[PDB]
Amino acid sequence: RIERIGAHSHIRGLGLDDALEPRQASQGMVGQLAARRAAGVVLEMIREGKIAGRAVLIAGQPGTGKTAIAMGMAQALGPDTPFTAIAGSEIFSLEMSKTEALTQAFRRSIGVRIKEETEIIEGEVVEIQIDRPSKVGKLTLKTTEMETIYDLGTKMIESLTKDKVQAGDVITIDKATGKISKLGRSFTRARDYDAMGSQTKFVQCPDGELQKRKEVVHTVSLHEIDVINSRTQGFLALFSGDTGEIKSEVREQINAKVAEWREEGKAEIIPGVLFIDEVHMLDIESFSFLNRALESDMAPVLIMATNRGITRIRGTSYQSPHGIPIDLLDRLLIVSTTPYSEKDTKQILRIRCEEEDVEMSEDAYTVLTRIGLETSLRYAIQLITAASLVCRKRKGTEVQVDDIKRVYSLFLDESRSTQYMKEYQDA
Amino acid sequence: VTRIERIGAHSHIRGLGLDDALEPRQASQGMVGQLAARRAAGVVLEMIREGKIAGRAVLIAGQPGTGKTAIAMGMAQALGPDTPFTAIAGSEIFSLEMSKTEALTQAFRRSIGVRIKEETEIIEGEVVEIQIDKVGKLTLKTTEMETIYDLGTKMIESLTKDKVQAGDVITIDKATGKISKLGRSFTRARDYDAMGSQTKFVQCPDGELQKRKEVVHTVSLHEIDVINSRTQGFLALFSGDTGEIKSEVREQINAKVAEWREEGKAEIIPGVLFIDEVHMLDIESFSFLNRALESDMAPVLIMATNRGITRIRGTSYQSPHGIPIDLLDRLLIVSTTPYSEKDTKQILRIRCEEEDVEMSEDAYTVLTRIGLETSLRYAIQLITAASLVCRKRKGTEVQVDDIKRVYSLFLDESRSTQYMKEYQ
Amino acid sequence: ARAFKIIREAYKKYITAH
Amino acid sequence: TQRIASHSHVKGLGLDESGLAKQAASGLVGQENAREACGVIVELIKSKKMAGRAVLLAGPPGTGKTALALAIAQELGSKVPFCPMVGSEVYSTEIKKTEVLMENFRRAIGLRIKETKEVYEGEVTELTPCETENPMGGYGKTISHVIIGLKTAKGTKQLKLDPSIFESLQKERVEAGDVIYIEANSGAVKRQGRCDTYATEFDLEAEEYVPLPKGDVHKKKEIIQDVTLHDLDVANARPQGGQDILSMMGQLMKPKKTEITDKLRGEINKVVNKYIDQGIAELVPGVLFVDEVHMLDIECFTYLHRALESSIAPIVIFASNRGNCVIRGTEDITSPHGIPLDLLDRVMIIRTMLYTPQEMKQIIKIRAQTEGINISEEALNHLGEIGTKTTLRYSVQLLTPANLLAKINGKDSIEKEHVEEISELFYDAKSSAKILADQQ
Amino acid sequence: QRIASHSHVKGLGLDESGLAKQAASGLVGQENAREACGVIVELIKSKKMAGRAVLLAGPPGTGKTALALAIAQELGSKVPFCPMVGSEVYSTEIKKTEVLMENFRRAIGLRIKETKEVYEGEVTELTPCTISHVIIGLKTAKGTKQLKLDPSIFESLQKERVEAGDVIYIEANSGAVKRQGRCDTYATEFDLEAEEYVPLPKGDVHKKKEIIQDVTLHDLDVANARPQGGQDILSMMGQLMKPKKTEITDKLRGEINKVVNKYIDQGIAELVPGVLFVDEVHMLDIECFTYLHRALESSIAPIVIFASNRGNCVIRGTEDITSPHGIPLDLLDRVMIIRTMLYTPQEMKQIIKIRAQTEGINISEEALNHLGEIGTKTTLRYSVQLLTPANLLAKINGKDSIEKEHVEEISELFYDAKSSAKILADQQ
Amino acid sequence: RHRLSRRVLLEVATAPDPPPRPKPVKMPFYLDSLEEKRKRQRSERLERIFQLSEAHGALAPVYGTEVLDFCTLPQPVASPIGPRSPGPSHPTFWTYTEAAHRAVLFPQQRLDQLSEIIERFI
Ligand SMILES: Nc1ncnc2c1ncn2[C@@H]1O[C@H](COP(=O)(O)OP(=O)(O)O)[C@@H](O)[C@H]1O
Ligand SMILES: Nc1ncnc2c1ncn2[C@@H]1O[C@H](COP(=O)(O)OP(=O)(O)O)[C@@H](O)[C@H]1O
Ligand SMILES: Nc1ncnc2c1ncn2[C@@H]1O[C@H](COP(=O)(O)OP(=O)(O)O)[C@@H](O)[C@H]1O
Ligand SMILES: Nc1ncnc2c1ncn2[C@@H]1O[C@H](COP(=O)(O)OP(=O)(O)O)[C@@H](O)[C@H]1O
Repeated sequence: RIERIGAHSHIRGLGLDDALEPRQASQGMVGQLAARRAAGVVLEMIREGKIAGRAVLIAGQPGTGKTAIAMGMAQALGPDTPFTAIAGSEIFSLEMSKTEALTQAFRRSIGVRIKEETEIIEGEVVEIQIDRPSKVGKLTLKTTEMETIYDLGTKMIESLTKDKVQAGDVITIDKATGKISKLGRSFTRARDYDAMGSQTKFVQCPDGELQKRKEVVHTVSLHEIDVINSRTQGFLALFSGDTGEIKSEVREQINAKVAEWREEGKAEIIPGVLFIDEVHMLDIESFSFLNRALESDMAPVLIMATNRGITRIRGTSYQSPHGIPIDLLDRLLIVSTTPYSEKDTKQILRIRCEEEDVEMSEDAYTVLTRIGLETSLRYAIQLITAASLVCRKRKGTEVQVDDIKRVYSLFLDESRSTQYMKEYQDA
Repeated sequence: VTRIERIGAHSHIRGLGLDDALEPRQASQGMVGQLAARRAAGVVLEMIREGKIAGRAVLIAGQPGTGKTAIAMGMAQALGPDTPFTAIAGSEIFSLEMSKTEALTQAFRRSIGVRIKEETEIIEGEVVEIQIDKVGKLTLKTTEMETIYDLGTKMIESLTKDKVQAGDVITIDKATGKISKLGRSFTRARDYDAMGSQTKFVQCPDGELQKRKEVVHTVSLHEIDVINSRTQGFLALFSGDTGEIKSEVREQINAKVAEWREEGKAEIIPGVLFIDEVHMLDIESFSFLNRALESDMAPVLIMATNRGITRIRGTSYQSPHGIPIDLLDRLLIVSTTPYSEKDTKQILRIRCEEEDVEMSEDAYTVLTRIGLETSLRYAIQLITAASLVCRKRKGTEVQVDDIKRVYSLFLDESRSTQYMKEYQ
Repeated sequence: ARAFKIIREAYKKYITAH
Repeated sequence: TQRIASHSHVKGLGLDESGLAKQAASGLVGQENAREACGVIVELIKSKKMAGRAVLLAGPPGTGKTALALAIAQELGSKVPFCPMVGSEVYSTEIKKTEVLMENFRRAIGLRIKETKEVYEGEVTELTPCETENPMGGYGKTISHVIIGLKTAKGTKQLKLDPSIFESLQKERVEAGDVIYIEANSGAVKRQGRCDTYATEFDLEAEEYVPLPKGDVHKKKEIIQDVTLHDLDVANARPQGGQDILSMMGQLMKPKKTEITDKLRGEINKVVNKYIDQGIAELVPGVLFVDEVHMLDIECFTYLHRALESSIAPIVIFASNRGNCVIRGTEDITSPHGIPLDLLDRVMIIRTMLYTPQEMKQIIKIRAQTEGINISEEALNHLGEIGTKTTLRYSVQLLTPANLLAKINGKDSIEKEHVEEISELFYDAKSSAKILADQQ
Repeated sequence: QRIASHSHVKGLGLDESGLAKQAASGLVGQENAREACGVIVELIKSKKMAGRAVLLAGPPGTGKTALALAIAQELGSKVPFCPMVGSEVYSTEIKKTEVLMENFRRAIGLRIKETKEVYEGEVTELTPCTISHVIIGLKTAKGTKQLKLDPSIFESLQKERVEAGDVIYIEANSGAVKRQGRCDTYATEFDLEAEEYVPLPKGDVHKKKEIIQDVTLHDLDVANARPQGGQDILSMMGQLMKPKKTEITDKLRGEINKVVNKYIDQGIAELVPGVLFVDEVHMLDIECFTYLHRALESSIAPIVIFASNRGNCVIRGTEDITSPHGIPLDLLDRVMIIRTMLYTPQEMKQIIKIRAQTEGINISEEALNHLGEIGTKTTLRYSVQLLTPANLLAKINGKDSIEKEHVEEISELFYDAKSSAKILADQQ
Repeated sequence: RHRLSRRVLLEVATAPDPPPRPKPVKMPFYLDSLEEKRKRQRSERLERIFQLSEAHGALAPVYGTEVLDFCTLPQPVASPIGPRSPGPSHPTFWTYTEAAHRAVLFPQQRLDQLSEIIERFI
């Protein structure tokens, strides 16, 4: 519940129609029609997942919505489709190489959902008998439609004693493994009613047939598979820090077994997206590897946001556009984002202030758009909450122009601090 | 007879030659000259021994061979051995298991002492009999009295896992922290020919079986290593801790030490962290110190650098003493003026008094002149060199001729560089 | 402590008599 | 013990009820434009609404960045967590650079959690079964309840428990006349040995006989935990105990952080929400003070404005000391304040002014008051004068040695001659720089 | 016995008065340098001065390492000598500072007289008397003896599975029972059985003999670095390695010094200062120098010998600071510098003749003359190399000696450094 | 204090004393050379045991045992869950909530959580 809003929490998805036609200010996305349409096309390509190994780059001026479009795509994609967001600087790890980090990032966005049809029982416990001396017992389960009696076995009795369930509890019995998962308690209480105990809570009993065939599903990423399969350290894929996967003995075997599972129909595929923000940080070797890492059926599509222009590639002295070599840049097609106009910045500020639940006067909007057009958009967005605090401190209702103008003099955006940096502090 | 520590470089510095009013003496306690510098050293030593404020850094700078390290070792000797004095070189923090910052935190915490005091009721006495049926009884004995003790499962398990035997002088306390302290003597020659490594015969204890023992020990604030892992404290005997978990270290050690200070079971005694040749630190460690000195509990710093306007490691910038200005702001610089014709001869005479190298007046004058021409430290080596050359000469007092004989054997840096005209 | 010695002296006599 | 520090005098921002900074209050003086600017972000933090906000304290060295930066922790109070860190702590040998940033980001987000549990204590006097009239066929009576009498310093009361509690007691192997521990909410029963008050003689066995528990037999007191997201993260990351041999690896150092984000989107970060919405825990978003930010590498700066865009992140109070300086890790880049332009575009900069002689004099007076020095009016004036020449640091640092010289010279207050004598024994950066430039 | 490059150097060769001869010890010329070496060798034997350093400066091939090896030889074996190359300091497992620290604690030797005793012989019977004691009968060719054997080591006795018939050791100090195997007379009890059947000891079962062997201080530090035992999982110490792990100054070496001083005061131990030697000091990093020029100022650092094999060059680690001998001026002071100069044709010929008569090759006069003349064109270290293959070819040709037709013909098969440089000027 | 000086050991070599029995109820063949050899070897034996006993207790610990037990806080230093709580009498019990304890999963609890994918993906 309590997860405070962020700078990108306002976008709930690309504001597109059924024909990939971007609307002006729908679903949080304001303006930027061309880039939004391109992102919608690539997303429609994502939800299809019949080709893997493509890439699309979003370039433009700083503060034009690259990461915003990325988050919008992530949100419109929804769950049930792995989406991995990583900064270019995250792969520079000390416990693994750069290529290993890139392989892990790629395989972390490839999901394998194994459909398992396991028959179980689900009913309210009415009575339980267990004769301790092997030990033998019985069980009675009730549902709204029917009841029955069970002659528990030794291992079922052991499991129920480990769970130590009692009458009235609503539980599910896995016929295969015997695992008892209790959802809660039915309308029953008072074990003794004279001993101490916590407050009682009740829930309705299950409906329909007592025993029913339901469908469980286990969705894990290819990275998690290679991980838990890397070595015999028990309960891996969390392990707090460590991945040292081997190329052939594990990775190729995981790929082959996933292909075999897809063949018979256990878990076919669910490709994902790897949004690599600030990809200019990657080293020349990272691009060298990415060249051939995209040439694989298990290579999900990646999205890169670039802010640099004609600048040397990190790790060398080769000038290239987007700070990316023309080798990797040959595959990915680029999308251009147009700088927001006056009415675009104004509506962006309006939506971002309506997201923070702050009311600003009509002149407040005008002055803030003035500031965010003479200055960067991010500063005008940051001035929405700062101005919304002085107003409350003076027991105000909606942000006025005076509050914004005061909080503008209280802070400096990018230029009023460098222009005043005329004291020779340190260098 | 020969100890592990013979005479070294700074061996004649046996203290700080200052009066009760911190007035520097011309020559006292082995130190010479450096009146203002030694007075500043005593002023900082006063606040060291006081231990109220934290984050005091005193920088001593001057020409090479003016007594910066000399004043540092003098302060170290004037300061009692009770307060910690961590002297490290500027290159000791460049560790591979530790970063350039964690090693510095460990060095800081190593200079904060903690005088712990503990009291525990100890039951000690010679075991006479041990019966076991589970329940049993224990017959402890002393030279003064004897008594039976009824045991239980928890005690029987400890008496079995630790193979106590009739006669073992056991030591027990509340919570049964038993120790196989020593063995009886009446069981004469339990080992006729071969004895265990941990076994040793000791006389019967005296007094009553129940005796209150008081133990006091001065552990440094770096004892976090004792609980940084599940080891039994022996991580402090090797590399061990590398991470310095901030949460654990601060929010447990500082709080519990503050609690001990209230219960009276411990008391902090801040020390000193002398970083010799600190100009080898990078801008990272300097910017770290900038904040570290702003902490609640932090020892005082003493630095000895001879760098003028030189480059700061890890950057292309140049600043005084080769360290950033933002750090100089948080320092307290002290001078070390070069020595004159008189102070050089005086310290040379003092150094000769160390190894009992009885020299002549003409030899003293010639050596002082040589040292003023080439270097001070060089003249300190010629003392022992000429002493050894005259010893084989069947003499008893170094002469001017013996000094000149050595002056040609061991050429100085200046003359050595002058002789490099061949260029191989 | 001193009571222990008196108690041992007392024990000696009983055993000596019986 | 106090152990007076360098910033033990700042008690708060010293702002009035209207949000205007007083000329001198709560130890701070001057910097009204800055103490009012960094005061709005205090309310921003107290709102628990925004995530990833940043404010940059950019000024010359010694102007007071750290002074009014940690003072926010005083205004905010100790209840909300405050994680300070210098820019040099990111470089590590066992954890990547960009990861220490994340680890510190989650250490600043606190999560206070409350739980209520009943408790039982006291010597058990008797445990007799309550009879059930042949529930099954004619085999034998049945235990429907168990009457247990617990003795305490307050009184002795008989209580009934369930038959499962009777089975637990029987398998626990306890006897009568000893102290036990029951928790009805969970049902587990713990034992505290026997009663030291009457049960044990002078015997030696350290069975840990607990004295007759003092207080009511039944007691409830809400336990209030204060755990951060980083603490629970490390806990789920470096488990503890003496089982599951994987956990038995207590011989290795195991400093191995870099918590994979799988464990973030999964565990605690999720159960935190499941406890907050359930009404068990209250999130306490804290502050992340990162001074000397100019020390961060280009990779660190790039990751900074990717973690600052996450919905789960605390405020950040940077403190940049360098002017137009080259970014560490790159070449021929002259970004202002030693911070990349891209990141400066995301931070709100608060410019601190340069102290005038009177303000530095007030600061010296306050620091002397804190250290406990009885500086006189002439010594104070001379300190201010000689501090107008150099920086404020050297000026205000000449209070401890001057006081020592005073005490040594039979005095109780720093005089005009004491600071003059100390001013000659020690000098500032500029003097040493000139002396070095004059020499070789 | 594997004739080495410095095997002919057996001493500095000074007279009773301290003057340098053209001694047969293996050194010729270098009168002033050898005199300085002999003057400093007395410092080592004095056992009173610590924290010193001597820099052997001179062009390459002038024999500074030869002077250091002569200093090491003249001392003997009682005092340790630890030759170390400057490049060896750069260890990728542990920081260089601690490497140098440990290196400084290795030269210092320590002699101690332990009058231990052990008992050896065929164990004839074990009678364990809650064990009060266990009597063990050991049989030898000179008789049998019964020993009450400290039941605390009955654990080890059982750990070795020893019983009547086996031949075993046992140390009186700690109980180091060691099973040598079954007795000789019990062999063939089973015509096929995996056993050792060690011969029966011939000496006196009671073996009390003194061991005056010496150990190094760094060895003690290492022995006290990591713990011992497999209490629960501490068995992990017999596994993954322990490469020169860092000790700590505050709690290990201080206690070591304290206990060593205590023992020395009791008259048991005996300290013997060693001599450290660093080859090609110019290879060390500037931080290594910054640590060294302050660590050698302590009161326990042993006398060190520095050898720089080059002149004025940039110090490693700065790339922009030049200093003579590749050593910073700050550290170049406090170090007695001994110059090493070039040789003359006569001295080169004498060195070559010494190497020849040491290797075992007899050479004619006309051959040795040109072989030494080549030492003038080429470096002194080239005729020494050419000498051997000349004798090899001669022996191949039947001629047991070296004539002028061999040394002048083998110089054609191999090229010297200058000739290779001249030919290799084409970059290939 | 009780170093068991040498002469005390020589004196202890005297014949032993008889054991108590508490039950009170109230308020020509001879070889001089062999005897000499046995006496000499017994003296050597006593000297040896004295030497070995004095040589095993001359070293004092660097910290000992009470120092570490004092500095050794409960096994969990800063872990969000509390250590073994012997009872309610000590503050440490009323400091850690069980809800916070459920927030940290031990490795076997991770096994219980992952059993399904452990079975169907390894
Ligand atoms: N299409 C859009 N709709 C609404 N707001 C936007 C849009 N694009 C950018 N923004 C605003 O701009 C701010 C920062 O944009 P950002 O994603 O950093 O752009 P860039 O990726 O080009 O730097 C966000 O706070 C967001 O509110
Ligand atoms: N005041 C003094 N009294 C005695 N000896 C001194 C004095 N000043 C310097 N020395 C000697 O001169 C040497 C200078 O060494 P060091 O302190 O390393 O130089 P610096 O500190 O200037 O770099 C020391 O070994 C010391 O014995
Ligand atoms: N507003 C203020 N009120 C009182 N003292 C101050 C103030 N600002 C700075 N100081 C003093 O100046 C000293 C150094 O300031 P500091 O904040 O460390 O510099 P910076 O933050 O610029 O690195 C502090 O020890 C503090 O006592
Ligand atoms: N005085 C000498 N007497 C005999 N042989 C010498 C003498 N000086 C040098 N040599 C020979 O010349 C060689 C020089 O090798 P080395 O000592 O490694 O060169 P440097 O020490 O100059 O770097 C040695 O192998 C040695 O046999």
